[PDB]
Amino acid sequence: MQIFVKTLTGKTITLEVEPSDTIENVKAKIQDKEGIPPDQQRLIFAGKQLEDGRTLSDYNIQKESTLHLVLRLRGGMQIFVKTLTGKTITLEVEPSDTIENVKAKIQDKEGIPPDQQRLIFAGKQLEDGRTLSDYNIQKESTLHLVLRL
Amino acid sequence: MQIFVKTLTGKTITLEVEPSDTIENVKAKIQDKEGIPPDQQRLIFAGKQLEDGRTLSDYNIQKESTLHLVLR
Amino acid sequence: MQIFVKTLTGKTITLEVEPSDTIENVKAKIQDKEGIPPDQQRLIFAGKQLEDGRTLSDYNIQKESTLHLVLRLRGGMQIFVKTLTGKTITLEVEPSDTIENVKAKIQDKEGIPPDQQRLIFAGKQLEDGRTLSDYNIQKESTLHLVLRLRGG
Amino acid sequence: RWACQSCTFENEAAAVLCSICERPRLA
Amino acid sequence: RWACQSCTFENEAAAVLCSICERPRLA
Amino acid sequence: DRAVLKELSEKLELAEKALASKQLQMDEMKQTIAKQEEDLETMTILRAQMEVYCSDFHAERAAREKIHEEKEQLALQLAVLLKENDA
Amino acid sequence: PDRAVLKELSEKLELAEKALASKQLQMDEMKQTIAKQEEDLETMTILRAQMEVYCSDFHAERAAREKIHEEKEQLALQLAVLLKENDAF
Ligand SMILES: [Zn+2]
Ligand SMILES: [Zn+2]
Repeated sequence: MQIFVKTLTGKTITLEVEPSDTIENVKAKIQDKEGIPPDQQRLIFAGKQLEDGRTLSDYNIQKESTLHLVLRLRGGMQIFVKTLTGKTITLEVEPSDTIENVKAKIQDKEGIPPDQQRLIFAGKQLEDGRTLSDYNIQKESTLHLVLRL
Repeated sequence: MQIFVKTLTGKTITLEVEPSDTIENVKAKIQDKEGIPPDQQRLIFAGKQLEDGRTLSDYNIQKESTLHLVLR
Repeated sequence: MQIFVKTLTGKTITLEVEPSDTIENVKAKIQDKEGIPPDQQRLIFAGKQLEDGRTLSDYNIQKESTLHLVLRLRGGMQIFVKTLTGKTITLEVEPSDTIENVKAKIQDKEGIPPDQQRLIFAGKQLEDGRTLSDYNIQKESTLHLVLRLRGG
Repeated sequence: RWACQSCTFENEAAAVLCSICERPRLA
Repeated sequence: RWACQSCTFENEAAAVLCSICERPRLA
Repeated sequence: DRAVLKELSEKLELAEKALASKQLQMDEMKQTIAKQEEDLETMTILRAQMEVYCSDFHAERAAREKIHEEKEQLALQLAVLLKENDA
Repeated sequence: PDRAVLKELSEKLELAEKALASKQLQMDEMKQTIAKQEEDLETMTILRAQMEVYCSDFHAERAAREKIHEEKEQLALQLAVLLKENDAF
């Protein structure tokens, strides 16, 4: 089956899906195509919000149907990064995100290249290959950013 | 004197003019109190399209008369 | 002159205004008629947001014109008050709001009538006639709520 | 010959639309 | 007598609108 | 021929009736076009509203970050005091 | 005169059928603009749905901020308490 999801900014995504797929899977597919985390998107059909547990069949979404996709300003999990200047900034992350991913988000917000970031968490400096969960990084944890010299 | 201009919208506008007023003076008055440009106004009374250059007494338009405004 | 302010939720206010009035004034007038703080209201006309410094004439607002009004979720200044459970709740205020005005807001949030609220700030109990500025209460200040047994 | 039921303007017998508003005679 | 220029249906001479889509013959 | 004009007579009335019908429909669609366009006026107001809701979220985030640092300072002041007293 | 009357009626039929075509063409144009407007009104429904999510986000952030305030007040008390005790020596 083939369905279309429309965003507020014109763009029309087209997914190849089947009736038994759950909304979590469709959000996963939307992430693959568009990079948006599932916890940041809400899907609507015929004016009904689509809940994670149920399937496309449970909402009677069939071939060539058009979903609507709205984007959250925030997600489920945030961490804080504190600079030696006192600035605190908030990142929307997922436990699977890599340190390279996090440094990239810091660049998206503060323009300092990843090659110049040192992230320190609980007395230890973090290495680029691992994920936040590898280091036991959790909701509202604080990381410290120091530049190279 | 008073006259009534009947639009096709169901709205009837009242105007105070003189029979010496040119048809340009009344279409200017219509624009002044409802905004419609003169080039879109087409006035009809007694089944006659009224000439800009002519006056209201030209067409024998007396008090309490009703014209018909059509937009083009 | 008389102008109309229409909200996104139908309601239509009608104000008496003159061309020289600035947008700060019309927001002030909107507060008098409807109680909305100026810092929570945004005015639009012809799809253009109206800025506080400029006047109605600077925007060619004329007789029987209709502005549109959108409402912020917050204002410039909030204070926290601690409830009988210890939970923190946030109130939107202005330095001019009276303690009775604040108690009315706590009721909207906690259902406790104003006559049964006692508000404590830095060890002192606040009296209803006074303003927050009188007690020098500022952003992110914390007040403590205590109960009493008068009336019903 | 006939007068339009809209503008009350008179149109020719041969006229099918009113010459003024371009409406059918029977409208 | 005439064939509709849209739904291609053929209609009788007395027909002015298409018997099927109800469009005028010259449209 | 009289009958040949019975043909033209009946068709002219049929065509004139159809013109009337089509114009009524046209008037209805002119009505909905205007009504819809009025509703499209609302969209400029919705967008502006969404932008204030967006700014408000960012203002509150900024507040949350500020209070987060205040708490972290106090949590630090506590750790120093307990460490020293726990000598 | 049958010749003139049937010439006359004929030409009127052609004028009426030409007008029918013209008016139907007009309808075709307005049906097109109706459809474009309908698409734009679809975006409005989503715009409403979007802004309602933005409110939910604001309140989630407010809730987060209130929690830190409760935590910070706790530490300020534990700190004040601890300072009194440390002055007991
Ligand atoms: Zn006419
Ligand atoms: Zn056809």
